[PDB]
Amino acid sequence: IVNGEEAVPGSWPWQVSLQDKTGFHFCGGSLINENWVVTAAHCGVTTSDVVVAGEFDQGSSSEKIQKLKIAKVFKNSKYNSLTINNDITLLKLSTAASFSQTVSAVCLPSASDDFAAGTTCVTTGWGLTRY
Amino acid sequence: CGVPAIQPVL
Amino acid sequence: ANTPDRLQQASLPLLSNTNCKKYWGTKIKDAMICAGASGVSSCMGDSGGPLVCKKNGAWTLVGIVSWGSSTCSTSTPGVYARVTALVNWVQQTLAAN
Amino acid sequence: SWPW
Repeated sequence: IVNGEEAVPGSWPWQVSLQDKTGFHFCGGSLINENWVVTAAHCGVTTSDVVVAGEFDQGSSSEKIQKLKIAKVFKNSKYNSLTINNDITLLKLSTAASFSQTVSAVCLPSASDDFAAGTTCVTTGWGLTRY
Repeated sequence: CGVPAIQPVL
Repeated sequence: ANTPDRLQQASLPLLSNTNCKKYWGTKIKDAMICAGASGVSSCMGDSGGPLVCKKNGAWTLVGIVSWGSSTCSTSTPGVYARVTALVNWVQQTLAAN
Repeated sequence: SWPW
């Protein structure tokens, strides 16, 4: 995020870091329950990647993070790689998350819920702060 | 869902 | 480029797909929602993470960070997967697995 | 554009 700010630690408890086997953060995701993470299809997650829950500071390993293996990747069959449309994948965890103060689920909308243009929302992540 | 135990500060 | 160690946040507005198309044209599909162009931007490495809006007091997943400006321009809207267009598939997948 |  460019021109954002540091979050309060633990205050976005559904936010996960998707890391490859070398430990490199390559994408975010959101816990929707103890067993499932929602991410983008174009992130290309495989069962060799790791879901890291409970993280705040990726350079300080004093925190009680949960490194969760991925059992299966469910890329939405409607994903279109050419247009990046329907850009959603579900990750079924091999090991369930243990919900806590710093690890818990985001709500899903109903398909009929409305979010008007002009509404102020929030986005979070460990993406670049400057390109 | 959706109600953090540690409240975000925006 | 700078990657942060610490989790970042930003507040930003939703756009309408019609207005987003002034920036992105026919690249915008019904299963996308735009947000930003407001002095902040999602950027590389944010993909897959949340765009949340409060609905009846609970943070609700409205978007999944997807794509946008290759330089993360803060005057151009970001594009997110529109979760209301995708939530039936989520529920079906969870039920079947 | 670029994936994010």
